[PDB]
Amino acid sequence: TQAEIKLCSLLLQEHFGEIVEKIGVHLIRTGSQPLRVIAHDTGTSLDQVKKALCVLVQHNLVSYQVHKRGVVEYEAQCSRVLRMLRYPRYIYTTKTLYSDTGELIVEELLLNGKLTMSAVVKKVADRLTETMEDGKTMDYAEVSNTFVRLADTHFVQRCPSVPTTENSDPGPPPPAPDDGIYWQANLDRFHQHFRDQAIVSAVANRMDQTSSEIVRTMLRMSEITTSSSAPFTQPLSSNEIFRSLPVGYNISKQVLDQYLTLLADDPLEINLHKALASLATATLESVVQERFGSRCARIFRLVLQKKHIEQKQVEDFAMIPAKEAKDMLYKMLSENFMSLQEIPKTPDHAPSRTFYLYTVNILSAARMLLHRCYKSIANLIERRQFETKENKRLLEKSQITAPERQQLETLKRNVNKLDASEIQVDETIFLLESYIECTMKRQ
Amino acid sequence: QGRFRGNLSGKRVDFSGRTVISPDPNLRIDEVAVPVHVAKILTFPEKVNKANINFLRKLVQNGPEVHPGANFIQQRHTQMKRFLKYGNREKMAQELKYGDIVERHLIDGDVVLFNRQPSLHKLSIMAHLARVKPHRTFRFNECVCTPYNADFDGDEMNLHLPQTEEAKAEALVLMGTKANLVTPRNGEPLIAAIQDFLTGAYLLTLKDTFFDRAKACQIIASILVGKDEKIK
Amino acid sequence: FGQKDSVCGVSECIIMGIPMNIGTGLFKLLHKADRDPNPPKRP
Amino acid sequence: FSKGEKLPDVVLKPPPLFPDTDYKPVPLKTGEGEEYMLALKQELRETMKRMPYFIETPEERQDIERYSDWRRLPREMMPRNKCKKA
Amino acid sequence: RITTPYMTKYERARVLGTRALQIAMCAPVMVELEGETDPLLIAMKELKARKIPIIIRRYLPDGSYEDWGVDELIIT
Amino acid sequence: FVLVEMVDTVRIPPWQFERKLNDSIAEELNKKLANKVVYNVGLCICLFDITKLEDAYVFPGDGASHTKVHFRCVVFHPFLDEILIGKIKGCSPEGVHVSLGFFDDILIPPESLQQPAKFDEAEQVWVWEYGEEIRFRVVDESFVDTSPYTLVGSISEPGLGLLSWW
Amino acid sequence: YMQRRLVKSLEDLCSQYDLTVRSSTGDIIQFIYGGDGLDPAAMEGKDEPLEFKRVLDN
Amino acid sequence: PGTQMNITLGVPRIKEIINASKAISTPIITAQLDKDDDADYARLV
Amino acid sequence: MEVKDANSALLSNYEVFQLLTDLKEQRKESGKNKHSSGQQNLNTITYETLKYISKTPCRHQSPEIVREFLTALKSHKLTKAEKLQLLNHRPVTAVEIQLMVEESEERLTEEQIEALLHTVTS
DNA sequence: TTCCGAGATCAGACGAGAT
DNA sequence: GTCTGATCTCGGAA
Ligand SMILES: [Mg+2]
Repeated sequence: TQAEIKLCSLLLQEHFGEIVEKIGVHLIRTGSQPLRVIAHDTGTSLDQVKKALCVLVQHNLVSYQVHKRGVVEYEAQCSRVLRMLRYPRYIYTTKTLYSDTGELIVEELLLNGKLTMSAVVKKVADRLTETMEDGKTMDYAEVSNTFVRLADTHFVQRCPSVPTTENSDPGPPPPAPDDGIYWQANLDRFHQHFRDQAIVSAVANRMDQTSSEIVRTMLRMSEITTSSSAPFTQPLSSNEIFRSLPVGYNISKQVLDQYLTLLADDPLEINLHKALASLATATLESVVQERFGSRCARIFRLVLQKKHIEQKQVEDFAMIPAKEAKDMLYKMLSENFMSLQEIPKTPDHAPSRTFYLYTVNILSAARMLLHRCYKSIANLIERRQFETKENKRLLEKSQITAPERQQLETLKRNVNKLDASEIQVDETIFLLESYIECTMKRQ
Repeated sequence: QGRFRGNLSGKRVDFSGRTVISPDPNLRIDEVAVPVHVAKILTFPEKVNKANINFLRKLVQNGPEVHPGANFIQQRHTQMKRFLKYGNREKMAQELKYGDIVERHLIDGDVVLFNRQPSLHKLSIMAHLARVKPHRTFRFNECVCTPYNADFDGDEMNLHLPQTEEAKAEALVLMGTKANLVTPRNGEPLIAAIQDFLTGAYLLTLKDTFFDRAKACQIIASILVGKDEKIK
Repeated sequence: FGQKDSVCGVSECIIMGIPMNIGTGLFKLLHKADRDPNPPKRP
Repeated sequence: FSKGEKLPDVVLKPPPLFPDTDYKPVPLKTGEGEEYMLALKQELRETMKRMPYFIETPEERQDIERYSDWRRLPREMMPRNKCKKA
Repeated sequence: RITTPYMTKYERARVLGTRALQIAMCAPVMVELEGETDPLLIAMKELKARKIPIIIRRYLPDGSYEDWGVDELIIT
Repeated sequence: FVLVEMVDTVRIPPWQFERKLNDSIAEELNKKLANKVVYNVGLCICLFDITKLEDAYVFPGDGASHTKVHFRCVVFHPFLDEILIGKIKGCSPEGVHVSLGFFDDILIPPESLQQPAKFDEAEQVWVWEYGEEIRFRVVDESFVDTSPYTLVGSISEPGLGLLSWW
Repeated sequence: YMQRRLVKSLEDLCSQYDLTVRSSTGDIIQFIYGGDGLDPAAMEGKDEPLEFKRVLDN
Repeated sequence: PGTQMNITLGVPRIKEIINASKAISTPIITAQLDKDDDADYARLV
Repeated sequence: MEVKDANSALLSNYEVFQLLTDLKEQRKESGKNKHSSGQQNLNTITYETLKYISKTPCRHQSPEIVREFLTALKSHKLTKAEKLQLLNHRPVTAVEIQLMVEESEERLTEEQIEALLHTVTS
């Protein structure tokens, strides 16, 4: 997963600094490594490594635990570092589900890492009042009201109890009264909630508008009683479905009951195992639609129908000519979508065999496209890394000839086209990574 | 045949010749007789160093046809070796300054080193001082033939000529015949009399022989040539 | 394996064309000319 | 000989292409925050500085940088709305 | 001070090795020589007169060293 | 001007074994580092002292003597706070050329900052009026090797007043 | 062949200056060479450097 | 010198030793006894 | 030829000039034509360099003055770079210290600047 | 119940140099 | 055309 590590080098470089990236990315490359061993292998002085790990434990990227030697081996979790890419999307759904106050709550909780209640409410009392009218001061009591209102739906969970090992020092991590207790954001709750938007958009854009809302109210009343490791949601009765409907609807119980047995019986199938398994194939199909036209996408859906029945029917079952079809198979083979010939049983003969049958394997085509999408955002940021250092002469002139200004508006058209496009490929990551996490046992 | 076992370790070597050997007891154990035609070809780059300036001037007038001579001159700064056959040698003799290289012929007193090609022990390569004799055979003293395991029944053995002055001393000191008289298996001497000399000196030291001052001064005065001519 | 070998012995110093350290290349030689770590000038 | 002409092509053009800047309307909201926090993450306390510049500078001299209403009321509530583990 | 005070045959070879090549590049000769034109024959005249401007740097194999002047050694 | 501590492996050829090393290294090191700008360092001039000279090896090839030499050499490197005194050895319409006296004619002042009577109009007009002083302002050196100048300066002239000469 | 296998393992040993015999990698094979540190070449008959009867009569 | 009942003694013995093979041809273990004065007792051993 | 220490400046113009004056007159004692086919760039830099330093009337400048001026300088609180400018520039008149001199802002006071003219003249 | 012993098959190599 | 250790498959047992 080298392209994954390419992003963690890119994500820390833009956010904090360079040595916090370097000591950071080395720890991703060599793992459970002590404090002196990290400073000797990266060639970094020990005073800067203590600072760089201090920022890294604050934003919860490096976790420390000692087992046997009495010497703490730091360890960085890889998949947390890529969640910085989703950071402005984590802001936005707290604006759709909470006000501007609580949206700023998850913001400075994502920004400054570990926060106590006594600090984060004091900070938003500065930012929200300075943008509101002076003399019309925003009262902080409503912040404490919406602060717990996030926590009752469990969007913010507290930090695990600190080990307080001798090697670890308490004074350095806090940045400089009451002590309180710290927390990060519960971004795992978001990955339910981002999946809640994913299934409700999967039904509404396929079945009907009224079908999706009963999926939403099913999932909105199954939030605390499940977790992300739940194979499917908690089972509900249809009578509390009629109780939990929104007030915008007026549908009679028996007609929605017909839609309830309609929605329960589909090819799609609430089976949370089958939901992410069906949404991932549409993400695959939207990539071949993006890349190889509707004709090759037509045979790409054909192998998702029959598992191992190929090349004696695919020239027939899509009616496209043998010349035009077989270049689409080998292009789906060479780009690892078509997977392979796992049926040949004649012994050691490419020429004489029982005829190789194509078969898509959904996860090998998944893990590649996730590795491809990790590679994709490397080419996005590095371009925005490229176009920045040249144009610095004219950013401060506003703070100017006609080609001088024209380079700026072609820059600002470019960066805003790049930065918007970092997020549109980001929604493909989570839609596929949640499918990856759903088929992974013992993790 | 590959590059490891035959091109990186066992690689072919310039300044090296090969003839048939024939005996010569009239040399010291440390000297090989080198033919003239070979000694005019194998050359030693002797740099000019205030002590061989008149000696190299004297031999560069001879050029590559008379034996104590030379056939290449580099100038002091990587000028191409000047094949000393076409031009004026005396104009190259007078213009010869310090520092530059003369590739003089294999002269007597130079250090060549033998090898008999099935090398089985340390003693198959040995250095030898080189005296330019008049023939095309490599002639050495027959005491040093059991280290080479070399009989004279049509056997050939190679003669390398070390070029740098550091590799000339490493031949003379380490690999000279006066140093390696003794094999490193036992400590026994390998260079000692073979065949006729043993049956010569047995028949001489046998109890029955008696020489008068006729034959006594004749046998004794055989031992007076070549570093031995100046002793009473 | 990422095998970093140093170049020692004789089967590698002959291949690389380094003077081998076995035998005459064990030690090294200095020169005995007139030298000393001298005093500097006052600045 | 059929391909022995030049590098295949400088680039290979795919007749079908990318759709658009997909999800056009709503990522105006996230897209400014992409640039908003990056304006504030770089200008934060949680960053490092190039002290290798200052050890590189032997030209240190004076007169250069190299040389040089929260309206709120008290309360205290500590909630265990969160997990009791780890 | 701990190694052998005898000049080995590998030290006599290289001292004669490089004092020959030094004197074949017009080095100053220390023995007021008597017509020897072979630079190697000058160097053995330098050794027997014990005038060679060379100090042998003897490496103990741990990495420590021990110097030895060629004046300060017992040749054979 | 500034001292620069440098370390070099100086090879004395074996026909100089009569002379003392610390002199005969110094004759080599002047031929190695004179009139040569070192990148990010400045214009070396000559040898100040040899602060530490360590032991003369002699390698298996050359037969020469290679002494690793620690030394100090004086170099030319303005400190971005120096008011120098040079001479105008040239006038270009984009900016004047000043030269320090027989030192280096490679200091090229851009001219935008003196009093609003500034132009060089190709008939060698120095300045439209109201030894020459100079303020060296930036360090700027470009490493030359690029395929199979180099300390140029930018030089200013603020409102000094220049009481003696305008 | 047996000459070749022998010398392709045994070539990189030399008696170092503190009388130890080490490999090329620094590892010690012998602490003194052969117990006494004596040349077999210079060694006298009976594996003894002197053979004292001969030297005393000499 | 390599160039120069049954037990192997030649070069195929020295080649057999240098290889240090696990199984050799003609391996022989000699053994001294406690009572080495009578053929009947060593018969019994 | 790696440079270990990039900087270490206290070489006042007199120091460098003096070193060059001893060097120029000392190199000619051993001046060589053997090395002409090799190196001659050294001669040019030293020769011309002497003249630019000579421009400053370090002719009649003395070694003791360096400490004597320095003893006065330490009281003023000017930085080491500033003092080197003060010795090397050798401001002839008040206007250079008054205006040309570095760190004029604040520290001028029209007090020690007047005193400096007496010290610089000395 | 698994694991280690003993049955098959597989490797790279088999001196210098010379015309 | 064998001589070779390595590395794979079978099988009987605490
Ligand atoms: Mg024969």
